[PDB]
Amino acid sequence: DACEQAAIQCVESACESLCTEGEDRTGCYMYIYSNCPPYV
Repeated sequence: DACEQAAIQCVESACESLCTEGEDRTGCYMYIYSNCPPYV
């Protein structure tokens, strides 16, 4: 879905608009922190 795809592009700002509140949004930030520059 759009949420997952935003996470994989490393665009945190899009987690808010493309992911549901709660777990989905948290999971988008956690992915970014785990796998995107400059976190890696």
